[PDB]
Amino acid sequence: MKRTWQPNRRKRAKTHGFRARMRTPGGRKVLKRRRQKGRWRLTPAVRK
Amino acid sequence: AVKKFKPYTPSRRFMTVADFSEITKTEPEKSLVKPLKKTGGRNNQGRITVRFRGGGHKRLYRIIDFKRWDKVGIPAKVAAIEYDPNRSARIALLHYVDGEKRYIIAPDGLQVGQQVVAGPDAPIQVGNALPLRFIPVGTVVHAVELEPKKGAKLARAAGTSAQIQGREGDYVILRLPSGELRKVHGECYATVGAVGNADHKNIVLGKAGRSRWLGRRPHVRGAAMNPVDHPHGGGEGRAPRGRPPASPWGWQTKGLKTRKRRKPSSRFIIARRKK
RNA sequence: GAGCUAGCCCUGGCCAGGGUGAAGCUGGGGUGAGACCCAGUGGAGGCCCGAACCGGUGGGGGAUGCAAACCCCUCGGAUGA
RNA sequence: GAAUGCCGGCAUGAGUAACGAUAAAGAGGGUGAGAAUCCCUCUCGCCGUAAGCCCAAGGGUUCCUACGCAAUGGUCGUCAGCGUAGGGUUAGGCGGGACCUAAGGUGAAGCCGAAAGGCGUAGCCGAAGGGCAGCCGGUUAAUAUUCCGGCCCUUCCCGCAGGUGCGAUGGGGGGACGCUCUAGGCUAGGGGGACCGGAGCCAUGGACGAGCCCGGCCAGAAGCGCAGGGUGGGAGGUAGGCAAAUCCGCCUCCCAACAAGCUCUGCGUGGUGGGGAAGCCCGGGUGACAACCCCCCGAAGCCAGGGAGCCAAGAAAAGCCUCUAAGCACAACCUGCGGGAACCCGUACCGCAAACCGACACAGGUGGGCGGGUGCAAGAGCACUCAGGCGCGCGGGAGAACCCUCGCCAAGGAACUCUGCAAGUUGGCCCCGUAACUUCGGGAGAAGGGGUGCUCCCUGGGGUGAUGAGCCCCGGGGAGCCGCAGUGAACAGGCUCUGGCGACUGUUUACCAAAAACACAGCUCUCUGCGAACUCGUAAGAGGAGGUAUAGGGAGCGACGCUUGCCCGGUGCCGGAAGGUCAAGGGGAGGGGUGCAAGCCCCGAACCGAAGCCCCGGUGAACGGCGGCCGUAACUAUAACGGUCCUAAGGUAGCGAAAUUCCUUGUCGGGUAAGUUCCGACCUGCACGAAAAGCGUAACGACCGGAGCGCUGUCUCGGCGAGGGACCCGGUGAAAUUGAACUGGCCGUGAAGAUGCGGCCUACCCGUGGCAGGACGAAAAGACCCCGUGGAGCUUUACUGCAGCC
RNA sequence: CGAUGUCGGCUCGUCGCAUCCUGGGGCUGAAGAAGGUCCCAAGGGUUGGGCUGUUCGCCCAUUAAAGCGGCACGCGAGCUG
RNA sequence: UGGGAGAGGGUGGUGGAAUUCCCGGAGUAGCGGUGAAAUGCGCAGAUACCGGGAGGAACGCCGAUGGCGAAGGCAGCCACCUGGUCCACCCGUGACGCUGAGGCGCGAAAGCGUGGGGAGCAAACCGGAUUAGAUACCCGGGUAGUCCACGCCCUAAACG
RNA sequence: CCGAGGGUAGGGCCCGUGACUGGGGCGAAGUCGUAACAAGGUAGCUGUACCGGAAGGUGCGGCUGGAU
Ligand SMILES: [K+]
Ligand SMILES: [Mg+2]
Ligand SMILES: [Mg+2]
Ligand SMILES: [Mg+2]
Ligand SMILES: [Mg+2]
Ligand SMILES: [Mg+2]
Ligand SMILES: [Mg+2]
Ligand SMILES: [Mg+2]
Ligand SMILES: [Mg+2]
Ligand SMILES: [Mg+2]
Ligand SMILES: [Mg+2]
Ligand SMILES: [Mg+2]
Ligand SMILES: [Mg+2]
Ligand SMILES: [Mg+2]
Ligand SMILES: [Mg+2]
Ligand SMILES: [Mg+2]
Ligand SMILES: [Mg+2]
Ligand SMILES: [Mg+2]
Ligand SMILES: [Mg+2]
Ligand SMILES: [Mg+2]
Ligand SMILES: [Mg+2]
Ligand SMILES: [Mg+2]
Ligand SMILES: [Mg+2]
Ligand SMILES: [Mg+2]
Ligand SMILES: [Mg+2]
Ligand SMILES: [Mg+2]
Ligand SMILES: [Mg+2]
Ligand SMILES: [Mg+2]
Ligand SMILES: [Mg+2]
Ligand SMILES: [Mg+2]
Ligand SMILES: [Mg+2]
Ligand SMILES: [Mg+2]
Ligand SMILES: [Mg+2]
Ligand SMILES: [Mg+2]
Ligand SMILES: [Mg+2]
Ligand SMILES: [Mg+2]
Ligand SMILES: [Mg+2]
Ligand SMILES: [Mg+2]
Ligand SMILES: [Mg+2]
Ligand SMILES: [Mg+2]
Ligand SMILES: [Mg+2]
Ligand SMILES: [Mg+2]
Ligand SMILES: [Mg+2]
Ligand SMILES: [Mg+2]
Ligand SMILES: [Mg+2]
Ligand SMILES: [Mg+2]
Ligand SMILES: [Mg+2]
Ligand SMILES: [Mg+2]
Ligand SMILES: [Mg+2]
Ligand SMILES: [Mg+2]
Ligand SMILES: [Mg+2]
Ligand SMILES: [Mg+2]
Ligand SMILES: [Mg+2]
Ligand SMILES: [Mg+2]
Ligand SMILES: [Mg+2]
Ligand SMILES: [Mg+2]
Ligand SMILES: [Mg+2]
Ligand SMILES: [Mg+2]
Ligand SMILES: [Mg+2]
Ligand SMILES: [Mg+2]
Ligand SMILES: [Mg+2]
Ligand SMILES: [Mg+2]
Ligand SMILES: [Mg+2]
Ligand SMILES: [Mg+2]
Ligand SMILES: [Mg+2]
Ligand SMILES: [Mg+2]
Ligand SMILES: [Mg+2]
Ligand SMILES: [Mg+2]
Ligand SMILES: [Mg+2]
Ligand SMILES: [Mg+2]
Ligand SMILES: [Mg+2]
Ligand SMILES: [Mg+2]
Ligand SMILES: [Mg+2]
Ligand SMILES: [Mg+2]
Ligand SMILES: [Mg+2]
Ligand SMILES: [Mg+2]
Ligand SMILES: [Mg+2]
Ligand SMILES: [Mg+2]
Ligand SMILES: [Mg+2]
Ligand SMILES: [Mg+2]
Ligand SMILES: [Mg+2]
Ligand SMILES: [Mg+2]
Ligand SMILES: [Mg+2]
Ligand SMILES: [Mg+2]
Ligand SMILES: [Mg+2]
Ligand SMILES: [Mg+2]
Ligand SMILES: [Mg+2]
Ligand SMILES: [Mg+2]
Ligand SMILES: [Mg+2]
Ligand SMILES: [Mg+2]
Ligand SMILES: [Mg+2]
Ligand SMILES: [Mg+2]
Ligand SMILES: [Mg+2]
Ligand SMILES: [Mg+2]
Ligand SMILES: [Mg+2]
Ligand SMILES: [Mg+2]
Ligand SMILES: [Mg+2]
Ligand SMILES: [Mg+2]
Ligand SMILES: [Mg+2]
Ligand SMILES: [Mg+2]
Ligand SMILES: [Mg+2]
Ligand SMILES: [Mg+2]
Ligand SMILES: [Mg+2]
Ligand SMILES: [Mg+2]
Ligand SMILES: [Mg+2]
Ligand SMILES: [Mg+2]
Ligand SMILES: [Mg+2]
Ligand SMILES: [Mg+2]
Ligand SMILES: [Mg+2]
Ligand SMILES: [Mg+2]
Ligand SMILES: [Mg+2]
Ligand SMILES: [Mg+2]
Ligand SMILES: [Mg+2]
Ligand SMILES: [Mg+2]
Ligand SMILES: [Mg+2]
Ligand SMILES: [Mg+2]
Ligand SMILES: [Mg+2]
Ligand SMILES: [Mg+2]
Ligand SMILES: [Mg+2]
Ligand SMILES: [Mg+2]
Ligand SMILES: [Mg+2]
Ligand SMILES: [Mg+2]
Ligand SMILES: [Mg+2]
Ligand SMILES: [Mg+2]
Ligand SMILES: [Mg+2]
Ligand SMILES: [Mg+2]
Ligand SMILES: [Mg+2]
Ligand SMILES: [Mg+2]
Ligand SMILES: [Mg+2]
Ligand SMILES: [Mg+2]
Ligand SMILES: [Mg+2]
Ligand SMILES: [Mg+2]
Ligand SMILES: [Mg+2]
Ligand SMILES: [Mg+2]
Ligand SMILES: [Mg+2]
Ligand SMILES: [Mg+2]
Ligand SMILES: [Mg+2]
Ligand SMILES: [Mg+2]
Ligand SMILES: [Mg+2]
Ligand SMILES: [Mg+2]
Ligand SMILES: [Mg+2]
Ligand SMILES: [Mg+2]
Ligand SMILES: [Mg+2]
Ligand SMILES: [Mg+2]
Ligand SMILES: [Mg+2]
Ligand SMILES: [Mg+2]
Ligand SMILES: [Mg+2]
Ligand SMILES: [Mg+2]
Ligand SMILES: [Mg+2]
Ligand SMILES: [Mg+2]
Ligand SMILES: [Mg+2]
Ligand SMILES: [Mg+2]
Ligand SMILES: [Mg+2]
Ligand SMILES: [Mg+2]
Ligand SMILES: [Mg+2]
Ligand SMILES: [Mg+2]
Ligand SMILES: [Mg+2]
Ligand SMILES: [Mg+2]
Ligand SMILES: [Mg+2]
Ligand SMILES: [Mg+2]
Ligand SMILES: [Mg+2]
Ligand SMILES: [Mg+2]
Ligand SMILES: [Mg+2]
Ligand SMILES: [Mg+2]
Ligand SMILES: [Mg+2]
Ligand SMILES: [Mg+2]
Ligand SMILES: [Mg+2]
Ligand SMILES: [Mg+2]
Ligand SMILES: [Mg+2]
Ligand SMILES: [Mg+2]
Ligand SMILES: [Mg+2]
Ligand SMILES: [Mg+2]
Ligand SMILES: [Mg+2]
Ligand SMILES: [Mg+2]
Ligand SMILES: [Mg+2]
Ligand SMILES: [Mg+2]
Ligand SMILES: [Mg+2]
Ligand SMILES: [Mg+2]
Ligand SMILES: [Mg+2]
Ligand SMILES: [Mg+2]
Ligand SMILES: [Mg+2]
Ligand SMILES: [Mg+2]
Ligand SMILES: [Mg+2]
Ligand SMILES: [Mg+2]
Ligand SMILES: [Mg+2]
Ligand SMILES: [Mg+2]
Ligand SMILES: [Mg+2]
Ligand SMILES: [Mg+2]
Ligand SMILES: [Mg+2]
Ligand SMILES: [Mg+2]
Ligand SMILES: [Mg+2]
Ligand SMILES: [Mg+2]
Ligand SMILES: [Mg+2]
Ligand SMILES: [Mg+2]
Ligand SMILES: [Mg+2]
Ligand SMILES: [Mg+2]
Ligand SMILES: [Mg+2]
Ligand SMILES: [Mg+2]
Ligand SMILES: [Mg+2]
Ligand SMILES: [Mg+2]
Ligand SMILES: [Mg+2]
Ligand SMILES: [Mg+2]
Ligand SMILES: [Mg+2]
Ligand SMILES: [Mg+2]
Ligand SMILES: [Mg+2]
Ligand SMILES: [Mg+2]
Ligand SMILES: [Mg+2]
Ligand SMILES: [Mg+2]
Ligand SMILES: [Mg+2]
Ligand SMILES: [Mg+2]
Ligand SMILES: [Mg+2]
Ligand SMILES: [Mg+2]
Ligand SMILES: [Mg+2]
Ligand SMILES: [Mg+2]
Ligand SMILES: [Mg+2]
Ligand SMILES: [Mg+2]
Ligand SMILES: [Mg+2]
Ligand SMILES: [Mg+2]
Ligand SMILES: [Mg+2]
Ligand SMILES: [Mg+2]
Ligand SMILES: [Mg+2]
Ligand SMILES: [Mg+2]
Ligand SMILES: [Mg+2]
Ligand SMILES: [Mg+2]
Ligand SMILES: [Mg+2]
Ligand SMILES: [Mg+2]
Ligand SMILES: [Mg+2]
Ligand SMILES: [Mg+2]
Ligand SMILES: [Mg+2]
Ligand SMILES: [Mg+2]
Ligand SMILES: [Mg+2]
Ligand SMILES: [Mg+2]
Ligand SMILES: [Mg+2]
Ligand SMILES: [Mg+2]
Ligand SMILES: [Mg+2]
Ligand SMILES: [Mg+2]
Ligand SMILES: [Mg+2]
Ligand SMILES: [Mg+2]
Ligand SMILES: [Mg+2]
Ligand SMILES: [Mg+2]
Ligand SMILES: [Mg+2]
Ligand SMILES: [Mg+2]
Ligand SMILES: [Mg+2]
Ligand SMILES: [Mg+2]
Ligand SMILES: [Mg+2]
Ligand SMILES: [Mg+2]
Ligand SMILES: [Mg+2]
Ligand SMILES: [Mg+2]
Ligand SMILES: [Mg+2]
Ligand SMILES: [Mg+2]
Ligand SMILES: [Mg+2]
Ligand SMILES: [Mg+2]
Ligand SMILES: [Mg+2]
Ligand SMILES: [Mg+2]
Ligand SMILES: [Mg+2]
Ligand SMILES: [Mg+2]
Ligand SMILES: [Mg+2]
Ligand SMILES: [Mg+2]
Ligand SMILES: [Mg+2]
Ligand SMILES: [Mg+2]
Ligand SMILES: [Mg+2]
Ligand SMILES: [Mg+2]
Ligand SMILES: [Mg+2]
Ligand SMILES: [Mg+2]
Ligand SMILES: [Mg+2]
């Protein structure tokens, strides 16, 4: 049946992308946190 | 004069439709319509703040002229009478001798081809708009401003009418369509006659889907829900109210008055409605 | 976190074919005039049968499955909420 | 050494289950160390509204070629979506951007919030909507509307010519719109040809034929033809379109009007440029100077912004045209022509799937377009087939039980069973015919029946064409022929009678409930006079609603019919300018502390003092509630009648052993041979009863009862047959479980149900197919029950707060 | 209670005997036939249906008879639900 | 052809008296009701009195033993639309008549449906009293209805 | 071919009968009240509506076949 992951590049970039994170205080804390951990990727990769 | 159907479906058995006999023009005046933003009953937060709204027919909003003291003294011709899905009344298209075109709600008895006018000097004729102080006592009027220059507020629904009861100083006593006796200011405008389309009340929607067309989504009885949802929720099997009948939010709903106690307009209500 | 699901908003798209035959209109009759009757025309409907499509009624299978809800038979809706 | 411990390693089950749709395979020839599995050929089978083709999303090199086979591939592998390497994606016109707006988002102004932030007009962003210029063929191993060829077009810059009051983010027009139905004329697409072109064929009894087989086009500028769409001309006045305006709007006059004209599309033709089969021969070559014509069918597509009807009344903005404003009229615009200029991103490949979403090369899920022929009434249904694509990545045997899916069955025919569960029966079309009841629509496909193929003969009407022939489409009548059977295969209702519930079509517990539940039109009550009530928010601000009592909120009831009685003492709500209580505050009789004192400082009575409560009324489609005991009639029995106690008032009409009745399978009646169910009645209603509605009701229901007819493998009662497994052989090879095990029966005993203790009996060692009685078999630290001064949801006249409101 | 699945049916039986039938008896208020009551006896037998979930019971039609009990109210790693 | 009387009908208007309610004023201990009372109402200011407003219904005197209509029935006043009828003149037609099964229409009150309206009255209902009882008569309340529009119902001591 | 009639299916009319149920007629001396005839002690009758153990009451409109 229809499953839960229905990939969509515009949805992905508009929800989790870099600019979405920076627009709000929680998203900037995400980026600060993920930088501090040393994540190679701050944000989901989406081929756009 | 409402129209019936034969019982050739279970719903056609009872469905009644307006006769649309007064309509003379079946498309709106392009320069006078603008897109009506649908809400679904959601507010700027995105929250349902009025339950059970949405999914009705698309409509364009026709700009109605609730002032008319814009154009004091300039007569107009009644060019057409049209359908307006944003209100119960029909609307009337007016070609002014000015050359400007406007919409008013169509009073009962208005005929295409007649001419109307607005101002202190106007004939006491169906369709004319005067400051309330110049209308003789006992005249049936509609589209009444509640305050001067602020716009026609009262008696706009199909078949409604307020009647002038008498004068007191700068103020006139109107009997509103509810039966309240209010003092409206004399400089407030109003239009002679009652609103048209009186048979509007006699329409039988006939079936559920009709209400769906009008944007009315199904309405759930509190008695049908659970305690998390509504004072009347829960109970094993059916259940009486089991407490004073209440809204989803707790307050009582059989008799409890809710007009604000100290409202400054109280100095101007003479008698609350009856019936 | 509403890329699942629930509702609403904007903008598009889809619904083989067949059946029933409302109003109206036309003619005929009727009558003081009417109501009304008859025929034809007409093509209404949360109308009827049935694919697509949306479903999931009963039974059987499946049960370390093909599948963390599937398969077969059968069944509901199918211009409409 | 134990923690259902943690991490790892390795065992057991076991050479066991399985190897993923039952669409299906066989042989020959290649290659190679090695072949059921790769390549080629022939034969066979499967899909064909797809299992074929083209887009979009998502995927991201998977594409093509060479060389490879350790791992991946459920087997094998020489093969591969796998490993290594090289190659491959070409645009002014296709899509998106340098254009426009939609919801929404953002947001100069402005507003609000302890901070973070929340709003917000314009504006800006935002597409699969609007707008905008490319068709056909050829070419590569791999791209092509992109390269090439032919024929077309767009915008920008500049120049020349002609023309004009030129000029905009401003005004206006237009853009610009629904649902159903639908005309005319085309096109796409298709059928036929005794006409045109073609390599060839004559078989096995016949055919050298008006024979068989194949093919008979595509694109195209301007003109022209056909069919459509859009569109009045002129003048005078003008105060409106937030300046102006010759535009638009409004008014008057003249003319024109189903037209025409003008303009814009579609289709046809059109210089021209392409293509071109079967068969044969080795993707090609030949066919071939290929031929390219006639008739019919014909769209849901095109003309298109077409037409009619209906109510639920159907985006915006830019391009574009027009009007003027500053300005400027050496300019500028418009038209024609010429030269020049024309950027960025995508383009491979998969794409109903082995490449996307499902941990898998997973029987699941995934939006758009094309989707051929014949026959069956039609169709995208069904069967078979074209193009095209596949035989589903383990095979070979055997022909037990048993399982699954399927076929048939003597006599009986529901006797099966909780239940006809299941499976039969019926089944399309045409014709005849069709009941109670009814809201007059219906019930209705009621029920029940007859017809159905093929051949000959005669004949009626329609479309095209021409009025005819031909082709096509509906029929009618007569005579015959064959079979068990003519919707001969496939697809395609079993029916009736009678109850309960719900009016109805709808909706629901994604993944155990589809219902009588929810919803529903309709009825009532109540609130709300608009800066409404109500809702969300600290607020600003929103929704309500660009609505205004024929409207909006809340509540219950639930189409429709006939109806909905009595109780206001308690709770709620509504009304009540008296009274009673009533907090802060006012007041200050009178006290107190301290100081020598002026003073400073504390306590404080009467009295005034709101809402709330008390009190007085109203109010039931507000919360709710609607009696007991005793007696009495000329047979008896029973009480119309009476007595008395109590209540705020004592259940009305209509229903009643009921979706309610405990005693109960009540009693009587019906139906059966027999009826705890069913239907109809009676009424001592444990414990109906009137909008938590009462009693009915045509129609409707995958709802739940009862009966009958039909017909059956459900059954008496089983039998045989088919395929896929199970079994055997080659290949690959799991699992939960497991203290160790050298693991028998009885009668006893034992923590009370012993392979393990006692006594006796029985028993050579090890397997394979089977069956499930035991191993208190496995799985899940019982979900029932209790316990914990453990937790959570929910309630209220439990406690105490808070919002909100007064 | 770190689980001993719980009514009834179906299927499959097996045991007890306090015997329903069939075999053998004594007593009889046993004339015969038929029966009553008790003793011995477990070899075999012990039907089909209507009603209800039922066990049980009632009822219809038969019968030699239409027995009563145990086996975790025998039997859900055998089915049903 | 000329005239006449009339609550004949339909539509639209509109006048005053009265009752009730509401507001203001003035005012105080009762009012009301009956056979007698009680319920009820009233110091929370009633009744009685004056001014103001809202609304519905019915039209006093004229009024008659009257008039009109086929019957049911029709009564302030005004206008419009419309039926019948009588008299005069003796002008026109030339028996064109009477009745009338069926048919059709009209048809008081009550009653019914959908809207409205609602002052007074008042089935049902509640209370007070009377009474053996009193589901009545009498009293205080009181919902349909009475009124309007449309559509039904079609009855009668629809009687002379 | 027609055809008595047999069969299957569905209708219409009549007759008999049926748990139970509705009122009706009648029946020497039952129970409850007193509605009508006198102004019958609320004049009566009336069509209709609602109500009540029962006769009846009440409303609305009508008739005198109403007394004084
Ligand atoms: K329990
Ligand atoms: Mg889903
Ligand atoms: Mg999605
Ligand atoms: Mg996307
Ligand atoms: Mg997208
Ligand atoms: Mg998205
Ligand atoms: Mg983003
Ligand atoms: Mg976001
Ligand atoms: Mg921050
Ligand atoms: Mg990582
Ligand atoms: Mg790095
Ligand atoms: Mg992130
Ligand atoms: Mg009808
Ligand atoms: Mg109208
Ligand atoms: Mg506009
Ligand atoms: Mg809005
Ligand atoms: Mg916003
Ligand atoms: Mg937001
Ligand atoms: Mg709401
Ligand atoms: Mg809503
Ligand atoms: Mg409205
Ligand atoms: Mg309207
Ligand atoms: Mg005012
Ligand atoms: Mg209307
Ligand atoms: Mg309404
Ligand atoms: Mg609507
Ligand atoms: Mg609604
Ligand atoms: Mg509801
Ligand atoms: Mg409701
Ligand atoms: Mg509930
Ligand atoms: Mg519930
Ligand atoms: Mg919640
Ligand atoms: Mg609650
Ligand atoms: Mg409750
Ligand atoms: Mg409940
Ligand atoms: Mg209950
Ligand atoms: Mg419930
Ligand atoms: Mg309760
Ligand atoms: Mg409450
Ligand atoms: Mg509130
Ligand atoms: Mg009011
Ligand atoms: Mg979603
Ligand atoms: Mg459809
Ligand atoms: Mg269809
Ligand atoms: Mg027809
Ligand atoms: Mg028509
Ligand atoms: Mg037709
Ligand atoms: Mg139908
Ligand atoms: Mg339908
Ligand atoms: Mg049909
Ligand atoms: Mg589904
Ligand atoms: Mg299923
Ligand atoms: Mg079945
Ligand atoms: Mg499962
Ligand atoms: Mg399936
Ligand atoms: Mg199927
Ligand atoms: Mg259907
Ligand atoms: Mg539609
Ligand atoms: Mg230890
Ligand atoms: Mg361990
Ligand atoms: Mg473990
Ligand atoms: Mg542990
Ligand atoms: Mg571990
Ligand atoms: Mg390990
Ligand atoms: Mg290691
Ligand atoms: Mg290991
Ligand atoms: Mg092993
Ligand atoms: Mg084994
Ligand atoms: Mg396995
Ligand atoms: Mg498997
Ligand atoms: Mg299959
Ligand atoms: Mg197949
Ligand atoms: Mg072979
Ligand atoms: Mg082979
Ligand atoms: Mg090799
Ligand atoms: Mg091989
Ligand atoms: Mg090999
Ligand atoms: Mg193979
Ligand atoms: Mg090959
Ligand atoms: Mg061969
Ligand atoms: Mg096909
Ligand atoms: Mg390998
Ligand atoms: Mg290898
Ligand atoms: Mg290998
Ligand atoms: Mg290697
Ligand atoms: Mg492998
Ligand atoms: Mg695999
Ligand atoms: Mg490539
Ligand atoms: Mg190009
Ligand atoms: Mg540029
Ligand atoms: Mg933009
Ligand atoms: Mg804050
Ligand atoms: Mg954006
Ligand atoms: Mg954009
Ligand atoms: Mg776009
Ligand atoms: Mg383009
Ligand atoms: Mg082109
Ligand atoms: Mg090359
Ligand atoms: Mg438009
Ligand atoms: Mg528009
Ligand atoms: Mg659009
Ligand atoms: Mg519509
Ligand atoms: Mg063409
Ligand atoms: Mg064809
Ligand atoms: Mg003109
Ligand atoms: Mg001007
Ligand atoms: Mg076009
Ligand atoms: Mg050649
Ligand atoms: Mg289409
Ligand atoms: Mg369609
Ligand atoms: Mg079009
Ligand atoms: Mg806009
Ligand atoms: Mg110059
Ligand atoms: Mg020009
Ligand atoms: Mg650029
Ligand atoms: Mg490409
Ligand atoms: Mg592809
Ligand atoms: Mg699929
Ligand atoms: Mg597709
Ligand atoms: Mg693939
Ligand atoms: Mg596979
Ligand atoms: Mg798959
Ligand atoms: Mg097609
Ligand atoms: Mg073909
Ligand atoms: Mg067919
Ligand atoms: Mg296969
Ligand atoms: Mg396979
Ligand atoms: Mg397949
Ligand atoms: Mg074997
Ligand atoms: Mg199969
Ligand atoms: Mg067969
Ligand atoms: Mg045979
Ligand atoms: Mg048989
Ligand atoms: Mg039978
Ligand atoms: Mg039979
Ligand atoms: Mg049976
Ligand atoms: Mg049954
Ligand atoms: Mg069942
Ligand atoms: Mg069958
Ligand atoms: Mg069939
Ligand atoms: Mg019948
Ligand atoms: Mg019938
Ligand atoms: Mg019936
Ligand atoms: Mg009928
Ligand atoms: Mg028929
Ligand atoms: Mg039939
Ligand atoms: Mg025949
Ligand atoms: Mg034949
Ligand atoms: Mg034969
Ligand atoms: Mg069928
Ligand atoms: Mg029937
Ligand atoms: Mg239901
Ligand atoms: Mg239903
Ligand atoms: Mg019901
Ligand atoms: Mg009903
Ligand atoms: Mg319903
Ligand atoms: Mg439906
Ligand atoms: Mg479920
Ligand atoms: Mg569930
Ligand atoms: Mg679940
Ligand atoms: Mg299920
Ligand atoms: Mg259902
Ligand atoms: Mg529900
Ligand atoms: Mg409901
Ligand atoms: Mg109702
Ligand atoms: Mg809130
Ligand atoms: Mg708040
Ligand atoms: Mg708004
Ligand atoms: Mg509401
Ligand atoms: Mg309900
Ligand atoms: Mg009470
Ligand atoms: Mg009270
Ligand atoms: Mg109370
Ligand atoms: Mg209480
Ligand atoms: Mg107070
Ligand atoms: Mg109580
Ligand atoms: Mg009653
Ligand atoms: Mg009973
Ligand atoms: Mg019942
Ligand atoms: Mg029940
Ligand atoms: Mg009960
Ligand atoms: Mg019982
Ligand atoms: Mg019982
Ligand atoms: Mg019984
Ligand atoms: Mg019987
Ligand atoms: Mg019964
Ligand atoms: Mg009894
Ligand atoms: Mg209730
Ligand atoms: Mg209840
Ligand atoms: Mg109730
Ligand atoms: Mg009825
Ligand atoms: Mg019913
Ligand atoms: Mg019914
Ligand atoms: Mg249903
Ligand atoms: Mg159902
Ligand atoms: Mg049956
Ligand atoms: Mg069998
Ligand atoms: Mg076999
Ligand atoms: Mg062997
Ligand atoms: Mg092996
Ligand atoms: Mg392997
Ligand atoms: Mg050991
Ligand atoms: Mg050992
Ligand atoms: Mg052993
Ligand atoms: Mg042993
Ligand atoms: Mg023991
Ligand atoms: Mg033992
Ligand atoms: Mg042993
Ligand atoms: Mg031992
Ligand atoms: Mg020992
Ligand atoms: Mg031993
Ligand atoms: Mg032994
Ligand atoms: Mg073996
Ligand atoms: Mg074995
Ligand atoms: Mg075992
Ligand atoms: Mg077992
Ligand atoms: Mg065991
Ligand atoms: Mg154990
Ligand atoms: Mg065990
Ligand atoms: Mg066991
Ligand atoms: Mg488990
Ligand atoms: Mg634990
Ligand atoms: Mg435990
Ligand atoms: Mg547990
Ligand atoms: Mg316990
Ligand atoms: Mg304890
Ligand atoms: Mg405690
Ligand atoms: Mg404790
Ligand atoms: Mg606790
Ligand atoms: Mg808690
Ligand atoms: Mg707080
Ligand atoms: Mg336990
Ligand atoms: Mg364990
Ligand atoms: Mg366990
Ligand atoms: Mg247990
Ligand atoms: Mg059995
Ligand atoms: Mg004897
Ligand atoms: Mg024996
Ligand atoms: Mg039994
Ligand atoms: Mg038992
Ligand atoms: Mg029993
Ligand atoms: Mg015997
Ligand atoms: Mg036993
Ligand atoms: Mg046990
Ligand atoms: Mg026991
Ligand atoms: Mg027991
Ligand atoms: Mg089981
Ligand atoms: Mg069992
Ligand atoms: Mg077990
Ligand atoms: Mg069950
Ligand atoms: Mg007093
Ligand atoms: Mg005083
Ligand atoms: Mg009033
Ligand atoms: Mg004469
Ligand atoms: Mg009448
Ligand atoms: Mg009394
Ligand atoms: Mg007395
Ligand atoms: Mg008289
Ligand atoms: Mg015979
Ligand atoms: Mg006596
Ligand atoms: Mg007597
Ligand atoms: Mg008397
Ligand atoms: Mg008396
Ligand atoms: Mg009675
Ligand atoms: Mg009375």
